Amino acid sequence: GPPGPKGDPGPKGDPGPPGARGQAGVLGFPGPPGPPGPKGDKGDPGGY
Amino acid sequence: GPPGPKGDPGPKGDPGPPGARGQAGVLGFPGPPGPPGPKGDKGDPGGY
Amino acid sequence: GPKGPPGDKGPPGDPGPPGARGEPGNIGFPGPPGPKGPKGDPGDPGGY
Repeated sequence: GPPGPKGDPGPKGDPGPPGARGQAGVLGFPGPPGPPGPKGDKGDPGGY
Repeated sequence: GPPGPKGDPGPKGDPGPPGARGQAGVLGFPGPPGPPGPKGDKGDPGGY
Repeated sequence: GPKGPPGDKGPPGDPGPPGARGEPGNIGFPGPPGPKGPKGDPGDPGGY
């Protein structure tokens, strides 16, 4: 008998794999300066 | 005789490509404050 | 009659899902030392 017709196109492929993780973020800014030190000791008493 | 059956569906397509890279990470938090400065200089001496 | 020939290969899949966001950047360095404390007061003059 006559051959049957050609089949239909194959199915669409599966989705691709998940993407790679993003790069790590940029390093934070340095902290602020510390406080001033304490005030120095009073100078020597004057002589009499 | 009668016709043959329609052919089978074609082979499945290729998988897609990998997804896009994820977003870059958030910036680090700032560092902590620095230490205190040293204690100040002793004062100048008193006079007589 | 004989079964027909198969269909052609299907079309390709979609790109995959996006990657995860990157990790945060490192915490920044500790801040610089604060300034030296104020100099001490001068000594007072001696008594009589």
